[PDB]
Amino acid sequence: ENIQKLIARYPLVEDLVALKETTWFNPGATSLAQGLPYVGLTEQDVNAAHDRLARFAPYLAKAFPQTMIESDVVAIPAMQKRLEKEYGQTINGEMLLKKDSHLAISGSIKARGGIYEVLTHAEKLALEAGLLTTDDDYSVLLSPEFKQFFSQYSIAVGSAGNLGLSIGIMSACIGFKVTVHMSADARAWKKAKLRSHGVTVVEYEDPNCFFIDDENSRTLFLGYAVAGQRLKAQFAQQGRVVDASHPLFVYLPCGVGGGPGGVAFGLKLAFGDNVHCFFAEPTHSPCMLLGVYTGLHDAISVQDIGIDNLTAADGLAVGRASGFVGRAMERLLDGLYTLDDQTMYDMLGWLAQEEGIRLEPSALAGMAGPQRICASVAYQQRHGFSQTQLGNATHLVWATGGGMVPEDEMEQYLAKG
Ligand code: NA
Repeated sequence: ENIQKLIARYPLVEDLVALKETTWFNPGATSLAQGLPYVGLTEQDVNAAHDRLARFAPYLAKAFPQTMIESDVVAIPAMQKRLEKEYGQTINGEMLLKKDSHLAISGSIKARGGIYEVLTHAEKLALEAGLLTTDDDYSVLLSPEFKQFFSQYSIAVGSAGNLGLSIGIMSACIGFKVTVHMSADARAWKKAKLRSHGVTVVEYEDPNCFFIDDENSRTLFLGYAVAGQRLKAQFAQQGRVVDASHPLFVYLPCGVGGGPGGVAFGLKLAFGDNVHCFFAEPTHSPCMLLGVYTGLHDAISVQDIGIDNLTAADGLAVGRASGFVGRAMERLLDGLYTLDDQTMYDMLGWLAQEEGIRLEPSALAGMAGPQRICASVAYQQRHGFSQTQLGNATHLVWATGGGMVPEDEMEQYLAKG
């Protein structure tokens, strides 16, 4: 029992070990200009990513008719009032739902990171082999010659969820030999989804092979960051203002960190210091909260302090942070908070009731954020927020999965609240 030593210098570590619903507002959070140099990336890197996906748009158009891999944004005012009732706290401003749960390919946030990793790797090779240029129409990549080119290479991932689902599906559509290693206890539908695209799912109980790696890959991060500029266009189309007078609070589910980090960077680049991002994690897997708060990042894990890392949020069940995401983005995060499985399960049902939207438990992490921001007068005083500014604010909950989850599984999720 050497975890008691850390609990001395870091008071909040007591609540995390006790599985207490914690809400930590970052005192060392700052403007874009001051946060930027730590990120390791720049706007141009995102501009490249935007124009990468612009080049693959003709390819993806034909490949998956369901397609730009982008989700709608919708106001969820009935859900707002329901949260106000159940938990008490008033929610000032409009609440919006980002439905990355309904993205093409993998019905999840990974559709941004996963696909982009695959496409960028596939592009790189094609350019290096002298079979393609950046001025070519990327529909060429569907040809039998290019399928044969890609079959020469291979991709591999260890994931029982949306990472292996996204990489798996996209890698196969390109032409790669794809292999997703998985536990046999994983749900059969995901194995079936993968194998219908020609993926080799290996079940348990090399210079040619590219491994994904969510802990370090900047490519994934930059792929997520493409969401920022797209959201700005949606907001412009809907006559929605993001300003000092109209602040934008964003609530992002967090697993290892890549997803919400990349999105938060891209949003920061898009909307400046009037965007205010937050990470949401399960009480049983608070790795990014634990890593940022202590400053130990990837050095410390949730298992070390005695937390089991077991939770209904399968996508968020990550015991150790990415590390670089913590050091890179911490300054651009206004706060981090936890919520227990029952809170996710209950909100998941109320969202279905009030809005007719069905998500997986992990997606409901951001939903708790709004009332926790509105409750804290410490946070509002710390960031110089007036009461009128709060009233004209936009609270954007970021849903990260649900669209492809079959009925049987969704019926399982709904029977808990
Ligand atoms: Na986590």
